[PDB]
This record gives sequence, structure tokens and C-alpha cells, in this order.
Amino acid sequence: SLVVFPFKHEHPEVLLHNVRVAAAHPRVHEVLCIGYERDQTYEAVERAAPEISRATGTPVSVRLQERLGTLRPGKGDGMNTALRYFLEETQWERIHFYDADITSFGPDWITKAEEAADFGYGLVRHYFPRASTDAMITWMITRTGFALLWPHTELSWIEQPLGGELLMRREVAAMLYEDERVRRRSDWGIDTLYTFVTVQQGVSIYECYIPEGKAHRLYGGLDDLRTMLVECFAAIQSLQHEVVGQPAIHRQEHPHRVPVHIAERVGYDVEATLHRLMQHWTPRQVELLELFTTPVREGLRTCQRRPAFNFMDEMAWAATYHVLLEHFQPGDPDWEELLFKLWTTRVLNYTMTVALRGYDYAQQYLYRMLGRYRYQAALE
Amino acid sequence: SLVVFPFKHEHPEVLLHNVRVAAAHPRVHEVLCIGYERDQTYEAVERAAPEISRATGTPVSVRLQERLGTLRPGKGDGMNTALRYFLEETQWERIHFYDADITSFGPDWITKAEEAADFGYGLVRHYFPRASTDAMITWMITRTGFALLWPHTELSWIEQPLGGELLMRREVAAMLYEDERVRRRSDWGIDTLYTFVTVQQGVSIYECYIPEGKAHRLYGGLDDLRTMLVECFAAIQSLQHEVVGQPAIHRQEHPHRVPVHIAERVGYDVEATLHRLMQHWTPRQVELLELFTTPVREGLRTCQRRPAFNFMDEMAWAATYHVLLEHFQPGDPDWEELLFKLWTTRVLNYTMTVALRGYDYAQQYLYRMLGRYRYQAALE
Amino acid sequence: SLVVFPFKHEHPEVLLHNVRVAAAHPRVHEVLCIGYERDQTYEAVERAAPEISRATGTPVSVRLQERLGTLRPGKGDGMNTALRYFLEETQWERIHFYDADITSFGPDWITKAEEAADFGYGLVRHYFPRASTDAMITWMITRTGFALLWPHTELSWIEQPLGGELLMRREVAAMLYEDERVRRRSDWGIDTLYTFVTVQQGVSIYECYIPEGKAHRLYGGLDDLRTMLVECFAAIQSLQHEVVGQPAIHRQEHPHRVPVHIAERVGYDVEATLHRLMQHWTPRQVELLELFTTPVREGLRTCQRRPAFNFMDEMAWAATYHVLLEHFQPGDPDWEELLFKLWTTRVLNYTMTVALRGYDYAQQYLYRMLGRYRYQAALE
Amino acid sequence: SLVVFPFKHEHPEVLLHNVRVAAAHPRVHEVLCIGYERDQTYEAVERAAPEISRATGTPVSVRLQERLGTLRPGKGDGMNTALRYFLEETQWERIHFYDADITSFGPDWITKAEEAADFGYGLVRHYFPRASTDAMITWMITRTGFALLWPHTELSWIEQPLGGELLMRREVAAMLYEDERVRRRSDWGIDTLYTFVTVQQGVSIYECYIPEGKAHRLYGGLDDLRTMLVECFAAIQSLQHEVVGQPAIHRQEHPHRVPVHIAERVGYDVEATLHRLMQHWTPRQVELLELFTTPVREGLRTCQRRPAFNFMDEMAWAATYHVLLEHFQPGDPDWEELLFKLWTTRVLNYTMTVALRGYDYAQQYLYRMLGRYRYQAALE
Ligand SMILES: [Cl-]
Ligand SMILES: [Cl-]
Ligand SMILES: [Cl-]
Ligand SMILES: [Cl-]
Ligand SMILES: [Mn+2]
Ligand SMILES: [Mn+2]
Ligand SMILES: [Mn+2]
Ligand SMILES: [Mn+2]
Repeated sequence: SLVVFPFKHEHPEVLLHNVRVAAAHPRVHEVLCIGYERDQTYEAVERAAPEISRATGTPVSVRLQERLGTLRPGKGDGMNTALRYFLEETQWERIHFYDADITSFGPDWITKAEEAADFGYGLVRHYFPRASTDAMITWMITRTGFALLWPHTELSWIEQPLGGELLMRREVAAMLYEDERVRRRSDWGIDTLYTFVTVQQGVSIYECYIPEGKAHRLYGGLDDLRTMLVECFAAIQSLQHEVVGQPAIHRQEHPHRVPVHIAERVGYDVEATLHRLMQHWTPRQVELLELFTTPVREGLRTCQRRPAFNFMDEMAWAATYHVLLEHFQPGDPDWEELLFKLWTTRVLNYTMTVALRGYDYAQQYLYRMLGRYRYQAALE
Repeated sequence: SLVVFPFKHEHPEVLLHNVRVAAAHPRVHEVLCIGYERDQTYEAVERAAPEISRATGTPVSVRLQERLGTLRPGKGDGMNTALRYFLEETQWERIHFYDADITSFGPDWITKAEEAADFGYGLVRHYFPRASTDAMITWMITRTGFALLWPHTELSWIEQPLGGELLMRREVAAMLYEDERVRRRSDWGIDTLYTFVTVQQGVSIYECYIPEGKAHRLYGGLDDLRTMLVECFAAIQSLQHEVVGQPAIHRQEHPHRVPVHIAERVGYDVEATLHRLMQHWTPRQVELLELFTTPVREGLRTCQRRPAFNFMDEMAWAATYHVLLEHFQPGDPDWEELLFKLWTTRVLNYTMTVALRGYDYAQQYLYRMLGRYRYQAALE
Repeated sequence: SLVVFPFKHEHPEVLLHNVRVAAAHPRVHEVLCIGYERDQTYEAVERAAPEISRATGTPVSVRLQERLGTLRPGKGDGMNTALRYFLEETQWERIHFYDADITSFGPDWITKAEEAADFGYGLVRHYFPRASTDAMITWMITRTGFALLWPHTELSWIEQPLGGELLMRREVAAMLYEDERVRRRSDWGIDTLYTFVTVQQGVSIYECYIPEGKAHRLYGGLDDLRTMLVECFAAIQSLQHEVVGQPAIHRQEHPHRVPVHIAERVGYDVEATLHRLMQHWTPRQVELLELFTTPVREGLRTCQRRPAFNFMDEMAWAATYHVLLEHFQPGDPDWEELLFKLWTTRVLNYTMTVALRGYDYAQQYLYRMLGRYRYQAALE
Repeated sequence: SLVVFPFKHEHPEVLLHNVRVAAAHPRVHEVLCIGYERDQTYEAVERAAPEISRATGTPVSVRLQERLGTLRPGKGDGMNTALRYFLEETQWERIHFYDADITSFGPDWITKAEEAADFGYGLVRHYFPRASTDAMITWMITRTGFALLWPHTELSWIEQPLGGELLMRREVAAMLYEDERVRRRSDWGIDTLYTFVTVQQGVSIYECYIPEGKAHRLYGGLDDLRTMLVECFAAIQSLQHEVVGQPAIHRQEHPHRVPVHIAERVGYDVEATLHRLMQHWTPRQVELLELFTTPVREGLRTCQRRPAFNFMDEMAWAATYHVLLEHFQPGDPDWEELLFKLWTTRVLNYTMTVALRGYDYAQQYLYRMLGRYRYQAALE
């Protein structure tokens, strides 16, 4: 197998430790790191690589990403360059991807994926325990979108549709590389696209549970997720007219109880988030709210003077999601700020009325949210 | 819809309460009770029925089961009688079954099933939280069997393959009642057969989670499960050469955290169970053990003098299961007793080495068990 | 024993149920309800009493509170009137108090307190499981005060020093009724005084765990807690030069795991709380902040424009507490509102950075909080 | 401070690690290891001392225990030799003891004990989270005894009265070493004796919570606790007529949630334990049962043929405890075997009816058990 680590700016020791782990693994025949640019990290890996490959007997290489997509040059270009490398320059049967900022990586992850793949699956997705306020794009954006647009499919049931840790066999990789919808998603939307297209093509999927979790880079206020947010949404919007006549085999490793240290952390800075909700207003944003239901429109307007979020419950969010699907303009700064404020209030609402009731309550709640979304969507 | 309660010997007030709940439900058009014989319970329901249907506007009736199968006349004959009544004597589009001895039934259960059916599913199964020592036939016999025999199918993933609580749509009922394999399963094997063939014909299945659990009749020593145990095993064994098939298609409501009162109970009497392990021995049973691996043969023999069960771990059990599949003679008193003792030691082993480590630990274990069994099966 | 229910405004059926429960108890010889005014509730009880007292054989009566203290006529006058009645007009050996608004009251509570009293203890205090956002005056005012001022004593170790549910023996009641420090506490400060002086007097104390919790009247925003906040702080402040001897007998029934329904609730409405933090400002309050450390002064100032609360950790709170003890003027509207805003940020800081982390986490944290406060006070 | 490690037979690397941790600690001035005999361990430590005593600047020495007591030469003689060395040959103000076989020791333990000492306490006891089937002597013998014989005292409230981990100040050590009751307890009984007399003399006690637990040597069947069992019982019996007539001050650090890895282990081998129950019978033992209540007499007699333990609930156990206190003969092999079997059935009972219900349930139970024992004792 080929193992890939896409990296942008990361601590060299962190990624070098992972590369080391993969190279040492009996089933890994090559490690590739795909860089955004020739930085500190790049230089480090390149210097370490020859040594590592000699030590482990398995070749390690670094490359810059190629520009293959048409949106912002980001993670997509990174991953798809790896798909190209894999398909056009190696003979390997399987490719793994793992995010480079992972600090809890172990041979573990590789073994479990390889063993599922031996069982027959086309795509193996790793998924992890999560803190109740983690994964707010995954839930409020990706899984929500999937539930609302494709209720009868397996899409909304994928646990971590955004997750960078996965194993594809060669023909699944070939299919994804050759698809032009995926190819052009050069930005953060890449994972959404891999997820959507493998499901739509009926690839059989296994979700692998990694118990010790995914310990990686942590967030301040919500707005260091802002690009990713707009991009992940734009990805769902771009797919909204797709049909998914059937269907994919899909099994999930049964999850263990969350580790305590993972359940007991806050995924973001509340005070800062509340503050930011009052900032970067624009007469045009105010005007754009004329497109939304009254509670949401009054709701968000209040945010110019003081934080408001009680209004953004489940039902308001679904209403908001439809208006966004239909009017949101990718790349318009006002639409992007508006989507950001809107998602913010959904996350604050959820944090204060649900997450604050406990880990378990908040999981019951998210699952039951998707179900309600699916039911509602199936009804029209 | 038609709602059916199969009853053998139960407290009239318990069943009458359930009937009342069903009849009151806005989506129920008929309630049917299927009795084993004309006993106390039967008489109670028959007297109450005319009154209840007048009170609720939906017809309620009682009938004896018909002899439709060829094994012991038991629950199968009751449920298949209901299928016949449903298909040949009503116009209804959906049939529910619920065990009569349920004391936590509410409109709840009916609504949830009817809603999933509206979504599109062909079979909706109710499943419940469980005490770590509950459902030992489900786990050690039914799900084990499905994992060992059909690893690439959805069979071993069904949560409660013995569950009496389900909704079928008319065409699914028609298909089952027509199937001779199922029709003949007059005994406890019926539920196994419903589970097996619906999966094998690619019916689409939703598992509904009932959070407040299923509070019903409780067990003393393991041996008041003994007929059920031999009959449920016989059912797996009778299907052992089937193939399969289609995919199809299977989704589970996400389970909530187990209620405390359900996690904090012991599902059987350990002392009695150890005692019973030493009883009903037979020279022929001692002989029949010659057919089993050494640790098991030596293990079970010790049980004539004192209780032994540490030998019966996962791998020993799987080995045992294969010898049983291939040599167990349904209806042979020595084979039945032996299966009983064998299974007892497995339950005891699980109780002392797994269940005693906690509710969570014991669930991780059982799920992981089925996975190991599936991996091992797919290896040959 | 005498059982007393102090009431101000409550639902008659709620209180009447409680009175009925007490009157039926084999150990209860008299039930007394102490009212604030002759309202609806009062009239209800007085009509119902003669019956009850006939139905159960134990006398039930209602009286208005007397004016005995010198602060706001509130709960203190209510409870001390009971003490006077108990001592001067009855021969009973033991008095219980229970809040009238309790909806989870049962013979239970009485039995457990009477049995501890039999063991010998002078005072028996009932304590309950709590939601992580409950009891923010208990924690951030009373237990905090106790730790910071009397670190070597048993004070900060009482679980629920504001608790209205307790049993005293006659001599304890006589001691309290005779103390003018307690007598004058006519307002909400009464429970703090009962707690303080029985500890100061080396009364032996037993804390009795009520597992089903105390289900009573719930709160909106934090600010319907305002009068109780300022009067509970005033109480601590009034005691600040007291010296407390050396630790008596104090024993606590071991707490069970919190019930899920109690752990899973939010104890207040976060939006309204953030809003209220920006209201009722005054140029004098702004000036008064010149008395506080820089972080807290700048922190609270920001609240005129947007909610700010991250500055208010543990140590800032302690610092602020010290400034309050020394400068807070009871009865001054600006000091009162200032105290209110200050507490509010302790509570918000704590909800966002600690409660959000889990029920367990937030309890570890509060206990470790008192310990850090004790250590710090001990240090000078 | 002097830190002492008593050792009999242990792995050098385990003990040597702990020695290293103590010596490195800024508050430790001398480390002493007290050995049973000049074995492997002894030789290892003696070789290493020197080296350690020298990379830390704090002297480390080993000695053989002296024969100071009059029972079996065991732990008592070791601990008391340490006391003697401490008092007669050093100037240090405080002595710690830690078990040698601990594998989770860290500077931690010493710091916490030293800081409590600094706060004033005369004895600091470390206590740890436990598996539900751990500590069966502590609960069913020591704490039970304390609760039945001294209900009004602090004795049964000490969390780990057998714990080897504690800090005494010089005067408390002096007092204990001077006490002939403790001096003669040369065997396992020593810890019971330190616990009893420090409480009896009104030494003020702090219990220190060590969250990471005490990882040490594990048990097979219950019978490798057999000498310890009889000696610990003998200890309580020898003290049965003592009077306890003052307050100790007694405070317990609030415990954190049990770590999962500690909650999820089985503390013994059930199958072996059941087998052992049927062994080493004797006509005299059968006779001696004549002294016990009928359920217990008939119950234990069944154990000659098959394991029986349902009879040994709480109340049977208390009854049995009283018969033992009054008739058990230390050093009589039949009384010793009988006590062992009796206690085994108690442990089995608690295991199957209680521990199997969950970690929390089992703790609620043990605490409530002492409660009931205390109430019952206080009633006569
Ligand atoms: Cl996310
Ligand atoms: Cl079962
Ligand atoms: Cl409070
Ligand atoms: Cl022990
Ligand atoms: Mn990341
Ligand atoms: Mn049943
Ligand atoms: Mn109240
Ligand atoms: Mn040990």
C-alpha cells in the first residue's frame, strides 16, 4: 500500500513521527507526503526521508501538490495530486490517507484499514470519538445537508463524512480521480466530494473505529473555521441536483464508550465567538437577510447589538439551510460572512441548549436531529 | 394496520393493557390476539374485547393458533396463524407483532414503527437496551451462528434477531407466509426464520430503538431457556447450507445510553446455574463429548464433579459451534442436554470473565466477538 | 417530632401533598406551616388542616410568621417563628424543616433524618444531587466564603450550607433561637446562619443523602436569584471577623451516582443572562470598579458593550470576593447590582470553561476549587 | 522525611524504581527498605542503594526486619522495625510507608501526603479507586467489624483501613511504637492495628485521594488471601472489647470518578474459588458449624457437594460475624479453614448478586451495607 500525508504548515516532528510509523508497517510499500509549498516542514521531511527509507526498507518521498482543480488551491489539489501519483506512477493496489497533524497515530490505524480492505470493502473510513462541541461543520453542515437532500441514501449515515483518514482500493481511487466533479474541488471541499461520489457510485464502505481518538490541531473562536465552513457548504450546494439511485453497502465498527479526556474538552472559545458575531457587519448582509424566515431575520439582526442565538433551533436551521442552498453565492464576501454568522448562531444555540446537558444527551440529540431532517425531507 | 399479540400463559391485566393501548392508537385498524389454548388469559380477553372495540372504535378479537408447521406446536404456529389471518381475511397494508408479556408498551412503539414504514422500509424491527447477562441465546447462538455462517451479509448485524416486536408490510408478510421453511417453524425458531429469510430476500430493514426498554417475564436458572435454546439452535442448523444473496439494505436507529435500572440487573441465578451444570448426566453424553476438541471435552467432563467454565472462551465456543452444527441431532435428549450444558459453560465464562468487568466492557466485547467470528469465517 | 414547612407563594396542591406525607409518618407528632402572608396557599392549608389532622391523628396548623429579626422580613422570620413555636409551645424533642415547594418529598426523607438523629447527631442536613449549573450561590458565595475565611474548619465542607431541609434536636434549636446573630437574620441569610453557628458551636452534624433529588421551583435568567444573592453575601460578610474553633463531628452519607434526569438539565437561560449583564449600569457602578483588580475592572467594563466573562476565573473571583467583603455596602443599589454582575460573570465563566466539560469534570472542579481557596487562605 | 518500603519477595526493578522516585523527591531525606529475609530482592537493593543514594544526595539503606512482635513474623515486624529505626536512629519529623510492589508510584503521592501533613494532620492515609471485586477483606472483614463494634466512631468511615500507604508524624509514630497492642502485631494484622489505635487516641487523620490508583500484585483464587484473612480477622477479634471514646478529626479528599481501566477488571478467579469451596473439609469443621444460624449451617454444608452462596447475604454475614468474634480460635486449622469458607461464600454472594450489577451499584451497596451494620449495632 501507499500511505499519503497531505501537509500545509505543520510541526516537522509531528509529521516525521507519523511517516516513521507508516514506513515501519509491514504492509506499507511507499510513503508519500504531499506539500502545499516548499516551507520549513517540506525541507525537514525531504532531509529526513532518505534516512527513513534506508532504516525501514520502504521508500519515502515528498512532493508539492499540482494545481488540478479550479477553486482555491488547497487540500483537494493535495489529495488529487496524490491520487495522480498513486495511479500513474505506482503499481500499488491500495492507497491510505492520514492528516499530517495527527498526534495519536499508530500501526493500529493502518492494520485495521488493511484488514477491512482484505474483507472486501472498496473504501475504509476511520472515525473517532468526539467532544460534544467538536465537528460542528460535520454535523450542522455536511450531515445536515446529506440528510435534507438525500434522506433515502446512506450519505447522512456516514459518521465523519469530512474525515481525512481513509483507505481506497485502486479502482475506487481511479474512479474518483477520473471524476471531474471531484477533480475540480481543489479546496476544503475535497472530503465531501470523495464521500459523496463513492456513495453515489455504490462503493462498498466500512467505517473503522479508532478508540484512542484523533488528537490534532485545536481551534480558538469559530472563525478559524470560516474558510472551511464556506467551502464545505459550497460543496454540498454544488451537489444539490444530484440523484442517488441506489445504492451502497455500508457497515460501521461498533463504537466504544468515549474516552474521558476526549469527552471532557470544550471545542471552542465561547466569549470570542459571541464577540465575533457582532463584527464585520455590512449594509448588504442586513439586506440579504430579507431572504430568510422572520425569526432568523430578526434573530441575526439583534447580533449587531448583542449576541442572539436562542432562535436558531433545529427547525430554523433547516429553514435557513434551504434558503442558503438556493441563494448563497460562493465567493461573495457578504454571503460568506452571512453564512458564517448564521452557522455561528446554530452552534451557539446547540452549545447552550444541548451540549450543556451532557455528552450523552448531546449525542442522542445530534442523531435524532438527522433523523428528523430525513423524515421531513422524505415527506415532500 | 393490524396489531397482533401472541400469548401462551400470561396475566390478563398485562395483555389487556397492551390491547387497550394498540386499539386506542390512531393508526391501528384491528387488534388480534393469538392464543396457544383456551385458558384463563383467553377467556379474559374474549370477555373484554367487545367492550374495548366499542370504546375505541377499532375491532379486537381472539383466536386459537392453527397447526401450520411440523415441529413442536409453539410460537411459530401462533405468529403464522396471524400472518394467514392478516393475508387472507383482512385488507390491511401493515401488520405489527408485540409480545404479550411486555409491561412497558406505549403508543410510542406503534408510532415509531409506522413512521419508518412510511419512510419506505419493508420490515421495521424494535430493539431494546439490555443487561449484560440478558439475551444469551441472541448473542451466543443466533448472532454467533449468523456471524460464523454468513459473514458477508447483514445477518449478524441485526441487533435482536430473536425479537418479537416488529412491523411488516403486506408484501413482506406474504412472502414469509408463502415460504415453506418459515411456515414449518411452528416452535421458538420462528423469529430466527423471519430474520433469516427477510434478509435473504433483500427486504429493506430499519431497526427502531425503544429507549425505555422491554420489561417482560424474568428468568431463574438458565434452564428455563432450555427448549428455546435447542429450538433456536436447530433453526440456525437447518439453514446452515443456505446461500445469500442479494444485498439488501439495513439501517439502525442510534441507541441512547442504557437506562440505569436496565443496566443494573442480573439476568439469571448463578448458583442454580452452577448446580444444574452437574445434573442430568448420562453415559451417552460423556461419550458424545469425544466429538469435541480436548479442552472442551475435558472441560465439560469436570462438570460431573464440580462446575468448570474457564475453558469455554470465544475460540473454544466457535470450535464447539462447528461440531454442534455438524453433529447435533434435534430431538435427541442427550444432544439437547449436551447443547444445554455446553452453552451454559459459555454463558458462565462470559459472565465471570467479561460481564463482571462492567456494562460497557461487556458490550465492547460482544460486538468485537461477532467481528472476530466474521473475520475468521471469511478467512476460509 | 415537629415538621415545619415555611411557605411564601406556592401551589396549594404541592404543599398540601407534603403536609399529608408528614402527617402520615409514624414519627411525626405535629405539622406546622409557616406563612409569609394570608394568601391563596394560606387559606387552602387552613381549610384542609382540620381534616388531615383527623385523618392521620396528628395535629396540623398554619400561622403567619412573626417579625423577629431586623433585616428584610423574609424566610428567616419564617423559620425562627417556627423555632419559637417549637421551643415555647410544644414539648417535642426534634424539629424538621422542609421547603414547601418540594415535589419529590416522601416518607423517606423523614425516616432517614430520624434515624441519624437516633444515632446521636445534633443536626441532620439533607443533601441532593445537582445539575452542574445548579447551586451557583452555594458554590460561588457560601462554600467559597467559608473556604476563604475559615479554611481550617468544617464550614466549607458542609455540602449544602443553604439547604432548607434539616432536622435539629431541641437543644440545637434552643441554641439557635437564643443567638441574636441568628435571630436578626430575618431574610434569606437564615440558612447561612444556621449552618455557621451550629458549626461554630461544635454541634455534631450528619449529612443525609437524598437520592431522588429535590425537585422544586426552577429559575429563568440568573436575576430572579438577585435578592437571595445579595442577602447570602451580606450574611457571610457579617460573619467575617468571627473565629471558629476546631472541628467537631461531621459525617456525610456517601452520595450515589447522580440521576440522569437531574444531571441532564440546564439550571438557567444563557442568552438572557448575557443580555442582563449589559443592563442597569450607572455611572457610580463604573466608578466603584476602580476598587477591583485590573482584569476584573476592565472585564466588567466591557460588559457595557458586549458580554465578557473569560477574565473571571477562580483566582480573579477570589480577589473580587476579598474586595467585596471589605467594600460592599448592603442595601446600596449600586453595590447590589455590581455584586450581581460580578457573580454573573463567575457563573458564565464557569458554565463555558467548566460545566461544558461534563458533569464529572465540573464536580471535580468545584471541589478542587474550595481546596485551592482553603490552601490560599491558609497561606496567610 | 523518611520514606519506608517494606518488602518480602518482589521484583527488584519495581521496588528499585520506587526507591529512585522517593530519593529524588525534594522533601525526602532518607529512604529505608525493610526486608523479610536476605533474598534476591535484598541483594539487588543493597547493590543499588549506594548508587542511588548518590545520584540523589539522599541516603538509601536496606535492613532485615527485627523480631519485635509475638505472632507470625510478617509485615508487622517489618513496619515496626521501621518505626524503631525512625524513632531511635534518625531525627526526621515524618515517616511515610508505601508498599514495595506498587507500579504506579510517582512524586505525586509523597507531595500530597507532605502537604496535608503541613496543614496540621497527625496521620495522612492514601486511598485509591477500586474494582468492585477488590478489597474483599477490607470491606467484609475490617470495615464490617468496625461498623459492628464501633458504630459511633470514625473507624468504619476510614476508606482503606488496611492500606499500606501513609504518612505519620514523629509523635504519632512514637505513640504507636510504644503501644504493646501494636508492637506484638508482627503479622498481617499490623495495618488494622495502626488504623485502630490512631483513631482510638484521637489522632487527626486526612485521607488523600490518589487518582491513578494503586497498581500492584494480582490474585488468582481467593485462597491466596487466606493467611491475610485469618490474621486480619484475628486482629479485629483481639480488639473487640476496646472502648473508643473521642473524636479524631477526620477529613477525606473528595474522590474522582474511577478510571475505566480500574473499574473494568475482575479481582479474582470465580471458577477456582468455587472449586476451593468444596475442598479441605474435615469432620470437625462440619461439627463446628453447629455454632451458626441454620441458613448458614445448611448453606455451608451444601458446599461439600456443590457450591452454595445465595444464603450469605448481609444479615447472614453479620450473624456469622458475631458467632466468629465469639468462637473463632486463632491458630486452630479447622477454625481457620472455616472462616475462609464462610468468607468465600460472602464474597461469592456479593459477587453474583451485587458486583454483577455494575461498578456504581456495587459501591452504593457497600456503603449502604456499613450504614445498615452501624444502625443495627447502635440499636443494642
Ligand atoms: Cl468538522
Ligand atoms: Cl435471548
Ligand atoms: Cl443556591
Ligand atoms: Cl483487602
Ligand atoms: Mn486537523
Ligand atoms: Mn418474554
Ligand atoms: Mn425552592
Ligand atoms: Mn500488594
